[PDB]
Amino acid sequence: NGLMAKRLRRELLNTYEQLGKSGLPFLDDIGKVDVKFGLSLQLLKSIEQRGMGFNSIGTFKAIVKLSWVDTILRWDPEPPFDFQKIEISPDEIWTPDIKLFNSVDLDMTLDRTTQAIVFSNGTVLWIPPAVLKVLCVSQDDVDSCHFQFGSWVYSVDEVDIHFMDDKAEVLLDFYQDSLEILENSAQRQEVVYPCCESAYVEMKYLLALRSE
Amino acid sequence: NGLMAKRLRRELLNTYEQLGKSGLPFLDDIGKVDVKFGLSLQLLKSIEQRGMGFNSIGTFKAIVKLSWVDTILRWDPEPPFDFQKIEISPDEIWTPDIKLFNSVDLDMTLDRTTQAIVFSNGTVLWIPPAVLKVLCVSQDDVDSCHFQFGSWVYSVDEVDIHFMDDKAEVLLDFYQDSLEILENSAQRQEVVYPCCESAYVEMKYLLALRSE
Amino acid sequence: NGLMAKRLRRELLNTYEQLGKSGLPFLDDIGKVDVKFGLSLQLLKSIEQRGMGFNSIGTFKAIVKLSWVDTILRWDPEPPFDFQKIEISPDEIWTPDIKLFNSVDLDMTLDRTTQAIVFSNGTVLWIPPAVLKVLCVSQDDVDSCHFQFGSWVYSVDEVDIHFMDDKAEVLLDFYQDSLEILENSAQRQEVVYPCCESAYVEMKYLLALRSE
Amino acid sequence: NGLMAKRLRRELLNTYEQLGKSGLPFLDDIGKVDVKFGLSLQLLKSIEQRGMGFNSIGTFKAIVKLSWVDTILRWDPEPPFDFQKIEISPDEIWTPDIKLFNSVDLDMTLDRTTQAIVFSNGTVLWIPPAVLKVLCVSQDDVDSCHFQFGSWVYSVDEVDIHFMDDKAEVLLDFYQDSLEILENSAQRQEVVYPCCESAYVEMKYLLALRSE
Amino acid sequence: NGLMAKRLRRELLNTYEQLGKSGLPFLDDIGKVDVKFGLSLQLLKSIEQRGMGFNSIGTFKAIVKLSWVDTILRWDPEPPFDFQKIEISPDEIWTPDIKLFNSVDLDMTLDRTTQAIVFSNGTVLWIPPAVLKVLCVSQDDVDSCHFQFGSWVYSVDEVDIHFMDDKAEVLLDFYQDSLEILENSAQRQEVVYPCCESAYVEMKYLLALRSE
Ligand SMILES: *[C@@H]1O[C@H](CO)[C@@H](O[C@@H]2O[C@H](CO)[C@@H](O[C@@H]3O[C@H](CO)[C@@H](O)[C@H](O[C@@H]4O[C@H](CO)[C@@H](O)[C@H](O)[C@@H]4O)[C@@H]3O)[C@H](O)[C@H]2NC(C)=O)[C@H](O)[C@H]1NC(C)=O
Ligand SMILES: *[C@@H]1O[C@H](CO)[C@@H](O[C@@H]2O[C@H](CO)[C@@H](O[C@@H]3O[C@H](CO)[C@@H](O)[C@H](O[C@H]4O[C@H](CO)[C@@H](O)[C@H](O)[C@@H]4O)[C@@H]3O)[C@H](O)[C@H]2NC(C)=O)[C@H](O)[C@H]1NC(C)=O
Ligand SMILES: *[C@@H]1O[C@H](CO)[C@@H](O[C@@H]2O[C@H](CO)[C@@H](O[C@@H]3O[C@H](CO)[C@@H](O)[C@H](O)[C@@H]3O)[C@H](O)[C@H]2NC(C)=O)[C@H](O)[C@H]1NC(C)=O
Ligand SMILES: *[C@@H]1O[C@H](CO)[C@@H](O[C@@H]2O[C@H](CO)[C@@H](O)[C@H](O)[C@H]2NC(C)=O)[C@H](O)[C@H]1NC(C)=O
Ligand SMILES: *[C@@H]1O[C@H](CO)[C@@H](O[C@@H]2O[C@H](CO)[C@@H](O)[C@H](O)[C@H]2NC(C)=O)[C@H](O)[C@H]1NC(C)=O
Ligand SMILES: c1cnc2cc3c(cc2n1)[C@@H]1CNC[C@H]3C1
Ligand SMILES: c1cnc2cc3c(cc2n1)[C@@H]1CNC[C@H]3C1
Ligand SMILES: c1cnc2cc3c(cc2n1)[C@@H]1CNC[C@H]3C1
Ligand SMILES: c1cnc2cc3c(cc2n1)[C@@H]1CNC[C@H]3C1
Ligand SMILES: c1cnc2cc3c(cc2n1)[C@@H]1CNC[C@H]3C1
Repeated sequence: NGLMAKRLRRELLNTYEQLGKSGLPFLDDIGKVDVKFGLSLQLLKSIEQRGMGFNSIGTFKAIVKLSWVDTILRWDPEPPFDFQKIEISPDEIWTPDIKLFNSVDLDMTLDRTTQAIVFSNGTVLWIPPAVLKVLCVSQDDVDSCHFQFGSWVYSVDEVDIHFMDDKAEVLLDFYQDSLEILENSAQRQEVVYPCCESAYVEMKYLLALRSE
Repeated sequence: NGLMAKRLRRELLNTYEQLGKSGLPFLDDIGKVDVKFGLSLQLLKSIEQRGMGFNSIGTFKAIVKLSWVDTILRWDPEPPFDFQKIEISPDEIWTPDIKLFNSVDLDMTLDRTTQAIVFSNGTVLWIPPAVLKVLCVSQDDVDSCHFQFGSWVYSVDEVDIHFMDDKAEVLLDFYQDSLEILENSAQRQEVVYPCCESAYVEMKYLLALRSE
Repeated sequence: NGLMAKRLRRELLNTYEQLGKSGLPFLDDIGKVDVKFGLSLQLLKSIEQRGMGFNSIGTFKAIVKLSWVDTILRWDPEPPFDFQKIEISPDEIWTPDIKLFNSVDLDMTLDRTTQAIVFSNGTVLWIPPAVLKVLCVSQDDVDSCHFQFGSWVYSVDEVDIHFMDDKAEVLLDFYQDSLEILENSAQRQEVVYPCCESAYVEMKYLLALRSE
Repeated sequence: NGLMAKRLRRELLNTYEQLGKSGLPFLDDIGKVDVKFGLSLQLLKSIEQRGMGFNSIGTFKAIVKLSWVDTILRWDPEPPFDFQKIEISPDEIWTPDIKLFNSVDLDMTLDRTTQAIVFSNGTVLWIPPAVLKVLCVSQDDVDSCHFQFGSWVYSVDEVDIHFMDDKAEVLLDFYQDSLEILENSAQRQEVVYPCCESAYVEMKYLLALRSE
Repeated sequence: NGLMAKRLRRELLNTYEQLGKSGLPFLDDIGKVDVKFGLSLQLLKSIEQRGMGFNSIGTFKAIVKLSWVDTILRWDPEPPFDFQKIEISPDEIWTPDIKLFNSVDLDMTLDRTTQAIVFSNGTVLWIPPAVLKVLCVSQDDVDSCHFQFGSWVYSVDEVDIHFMDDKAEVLLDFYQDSLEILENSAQRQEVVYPCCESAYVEMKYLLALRSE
């Protein structure tokens, strides 16, 4: 019943509406959110030499894949709320503050008009298109670019991150370019920053392309 | 009477106001939406070569034609509501989340200030201008460009798509350019993705133009 | 001027706030809006050749003049609302959905922060600055550009358009450029489009400039 | 007391919240606003030749100085409200609709995130950074540009403007560039436009720079 | 406990929601805010010569670190509110109107989606990514750029600024680029402007880079 599904969504989001979306998605003991992160390269928009040196600005189109558990968004799918999943705007719920740390701009842009899917067990799946702009090195007809992703404010004890499906690499399931990929690797690291005390998960990707 | 036309719109949109626009547009049994989709090319803004290779970024101006049934928006056209249709803003109702998947930008942009028309039987007709930016291949004086569209989060059992008027081609009813069309074809496919275990409808268009 | 003027505004706008701005501006019998439309070229921002062919993107700065009657916004200029006119934001009242049909972008842009003036008899006068981008033919030291304007969703029976001051031409009352105008004419037509059965008013301007 | 300072703001703004920001800021009826206006050039962003002719688009960074009396925002500085002034967002009160009439874009841009200061007698001082884009003439190593400002919809009987501190020139109090200023004058005129009945104040500035 | 954390935030923010975020952050006697300010250069996006002279527009990516005390945001860290800190959105609280005075655009941009952290004694720590665009001098293979930061409307008796950790230099703790830094110094100045009577704190940074 369509009415019941919309009523369900309203009941679930009432918490976020009343208490706000800030803060880890827990009402009981504060736990650790483990985010599964995937980066799916679609295409290269441009690689533009910076001045006359060996560096360049690389602009990429990708699909970013995020999954995590939100215990506030759980329900028991017994009638009249027998729904396995519901679609939800990501601006109406908590979302991980994972940012492209080494963005040449403020951050990558994610398409936050795309909906997330939340399952009855509170697992959220959000797969936003993204534009990423980073500083690359262009030498010997190769463009080497790095991407570092991490939660802005939450340490490893608050927000953890692991490769979605344990695939430590740029994903090619949405790939739609003709570029020759010469390197494609990634690593998860727990990084201490000079400004701050505790450690933060960093997902670091290295992508090397043949120059056109 | 004008006031009655406005009260009708208010009465119809009350559901969306109280409950939000997320979720398939059904109040009773949740069915399948079937979107008729038409892509009407108007002009080419630019085709710009990427680096010194064979690919280029093609920027197009089009009109995207969408029609679907919203059962929430139905009325008996008996007086004093004897209106055949009413105009409504697309941001006050559910609209399909159809994205240009292979956009070089986050997505194509639709002019969401343009009104939709809704008829008394719940059929919605929305015809927004659109800007689309895709990767083309520019070889031997021919620019070949693909456009891939589909619902982001709804599978074929939830939101289906068919070509408007069953015309599987870029439509030329708004075409105002001087470019020579060398190929113009399109296919509807039900596609299974690695990430996800259901099939999604995709409309894939191929357009080839004589290069200027 | 004054709190009573503001109280007058609140009363006039209560209908639009309660009922919404969508729908023809008619209190009682729904009639036809007659829009008076004026296009006043101010200057050329740029004319940029498209690739290596004879077409170009011409970007213009203009002032667009619009007037129409809104019978909802009428009042008797008697104590204590003895005002001949008041200023109102265009986004608080119905406005004609008149679009630049052949825009290379989604539409021309109008400055919707500029206020409209409403007179006690319901006559609205709104004169927003505008930026217009269209495809021109640049041949033989002449740039020839067209502009096609019309209501997006309203047919001739619903919204009509006529040239302001009866001048079927681009108006030069705000012209501050040095370009030589070589051709300047316009036509009002009632047009049937392949998608739809009703006739829509189209205003088509032809402008031709000596090239720099 | 800091919370009393906030209570004062809330009480002052109550009127604007209840009645709206539109309309001249007299509490109430009869009155002419007199705006003091200053244009302080900070630097040249760029001058770009238009095509191959003698015209250019000049983009400038400036600080615009505005002051006027809002009689709605007056208070007696007696305890607990013994404040000589308070800060207020310009989007919470009426501001003059003073636009760059000859803008190549819709209008100059003002940083409306910057606060205004209001004194107890109702004097408002607002000093936003601004970006101004105009069409210049570039001949004989001189770039000559003009800037025209006026209220969009208010005539001289409604909104008047005078040069701040009676300085009829581009102010250099914030000048940080290296460009040689060759001419720098301004004139206040009362202008009748063909389109419209009344006279409107126009501050017309002339600035000539030695070309780099 | 998660609910308590959220209830605490809502309680702290209740003042800002009822009275507004404008005005200095003092529950009682209005005092002087002391802002600690750090600028961490991350990378150079571009240095673009302006015209054909010796000036250039430098666009930088940085991380701005800001800290001050907000007495409104204090709480006793006693059960059930035994939390050492909570994260809060900078758009729900007062933040210093610290602007890049010599910005070539309206201002530098800060990523205001990033969360601030507030400690129980009212100390707020906010570390937004930033894009800074300024005018530089490019002579003898050196690009010299200045950056001037200050509160826009608050004088020294209202908002003070001091260098974070008393390091009067551009900080290199997030520096990810290959450019050689030739000069790096900064000074805190109290400045009186011609336009206005009080003294304002200005943090002036000098950065010189080896040209590529
Ligand atoms: C609703 O209210 C509208 C606003 O008042 C009104 O619109 C205007 O109509 C007035 C009066 O007709 C117009 O003012 C005149 O414009 C014409 C042409 O520019 C002039 O010829 C005229 O001069 C008059 O000329 C006479 C001698 O030739 C002289 O004796 C008269 O004193 C007078 O000087 C006026 O200047 C004005 O342009 C209109 N304004 C706008 C914004 O449209 C509508 O007519 C009214 N609607 C209805 C249906 O009543
Ligand atoms: C309110 O709570 C906040 C958070 O707990 C608290 O701020 C913390 O204060 C400590 C101590 O001042 C700060 O620690 C400093 O960090 C910097 C660099 O990391 C050091 O330079 C400081 O050095 C100290 O030692 C110096 C010589 O070695 C001395 O010159 C100096 O005076 C210090 O003694 C010091 O280690 C810490 O940065 C903050 N924490 C955060 C995250 O803000 C604050 O003290 C409390 N405020 C009040 C008014 O009680
Ligand atoms: C309303 O209150 C405002 C704010 O106090 C008054 O404006 C201010 O007026 C004072 C007194 O004239 C000005 O001070 C003067 O400036 C000149 C020039 O530097 C100086 O030579 C004088 O000795 C004097 O100090 C001040 O500049 C001005 N401030 C601002 C920002 O406007 C205003 O006069 C009051 N209006 C009325 C009608 O009382
Ligand atoms: C929460 O429920 C969801 C949906 O049923 C579970 O997700 C699917 O799990 C199966 C089995 O591992 C996978 O094959 C699918 O890929 C998952 N679907 C999607 C779209 O994510 C999920 O595993 C459950 N979470 C927990 C904690 O068990
Ligand atoms: C709902 O009503 C609309 C409007 O009457 C129908 O659209 C008409 O459909 C017929 C048959 O397809 C077309 O020939 C006409 O062009 C349409 N009329 C207009 C004014 O557009 C629509 O078919 C109806 N939908 C259903 C499912 O019955
Ligand atoms: C509180 C607020 N902002 C932070 C920003 C950053 C960090 C910690 C923060 N803690 C380090 C880790 N994430 C990005 C930067 C550096
Ligand atoms: C839930 C949320 N987002 C999704 C995005 C996509 C898909 C499924 C999703 N499911 C696949 C189908 N549509 C676009 C991508 C790939
Ligand atoms: C309903 C919704 N959108 C429409 C768009 C157009 C038209 C009719 C529409 N009817 C024709 C007339 N105006 C522009 C295009 C074509
Ligand atoms: C009402 C609404 N808009 C107007 C725009 C202008 C004018 C009067 C208006 N009156 C003249 C003065 N200001 C700019 C243009 C021309
Ligand atoms: C009130 C409103 N705006 C101001 C802008 C500035 C100043 C004072 C202001 N006072 C001086 C200090 N801050 C920037 C400029 C110059």
